[PDB]
Amino acid sequence: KLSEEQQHIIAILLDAHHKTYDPTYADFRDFRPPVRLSMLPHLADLVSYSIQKVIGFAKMIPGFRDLTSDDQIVLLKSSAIEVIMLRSNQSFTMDDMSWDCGSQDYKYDVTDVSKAGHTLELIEPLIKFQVGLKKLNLHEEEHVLLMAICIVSPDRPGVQDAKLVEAIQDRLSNTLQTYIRCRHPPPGSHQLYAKMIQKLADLRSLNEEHSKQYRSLSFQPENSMKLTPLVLEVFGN
Amino acid sequence: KNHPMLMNLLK
Ligand SMILES: *C(/C=C/C)=C\C(=O)[C@@H](C)[C@H]1CC[C@H]2/C(=C/C=C3C[C@@H](O)C(=C)[C@H](O)C3)CCC[C@]12C
Repeated sequence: KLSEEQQHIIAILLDAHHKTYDPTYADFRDFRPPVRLSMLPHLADLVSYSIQKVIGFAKMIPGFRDLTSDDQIVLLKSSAIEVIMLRSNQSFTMDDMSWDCGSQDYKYDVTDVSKAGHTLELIEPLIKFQVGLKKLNLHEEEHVLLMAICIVSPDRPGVQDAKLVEAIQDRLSNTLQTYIRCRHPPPGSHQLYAKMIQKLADLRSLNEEHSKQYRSLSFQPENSMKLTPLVLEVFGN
Repeated sequence: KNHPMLMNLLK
């Protein structure tokens, strides 16, 4: 049976996501215009925007406030790119293997991601991830839970209070496991939890590749000028 | 530690 507390957690996550995720993408206009490292100014801004939205989602997660701010900081810094990649799935379209944001100018393709400082080494595995995640055909409830579980990870380096961070994660993971069983019908249900957890593992690797690529881009001072200060603080550290 | 903007958004 799905419990009242667990139903509460799903309602909170779904609403927090609606508040932090606009399917219109209206704000995209605020970003520096994309050029088709022509993309980098535009895409750095989108990531900087995405970071802010991820933070707003993270605050809403039940039990996240209980954590020390330092622990809040460590989780967000390490998970930010991963959550942004998970969130992106919503815009990502199988039809063209690209992220569609509503307009041609805001529609993003491997060349565009390449256009702004990223190797295929990152991009080829990332596109595979979006395809595999899309295949899962997750309920919005599942997608929101995965993002939350990803943010609250006990193992992230620098974590002070893993015991608390695991206890918060466990409640979210139990809610997801119970939700799949109670509200997810076979066959889609089949091995659905384990597959979602595998996606978290794929994220870690994607995150690591991003770190090394960002650092290479970061090392050149001129390229670093293109980025936002919030991007420099989080991914730059 | 040296995360001024991220800390402010977290508040
Ligand atoms: C990496 C550079 C390091 C210096 C740059 C980069 O462009 C990499 C990080 C990727 C990560 C995710 C990618 C995209 C995300 C798209 C969206 C669109 C909407 O669904 C949305 C609002 C999400 O928050 C993110 C596609 C473009 C490249 C991208 C930023």
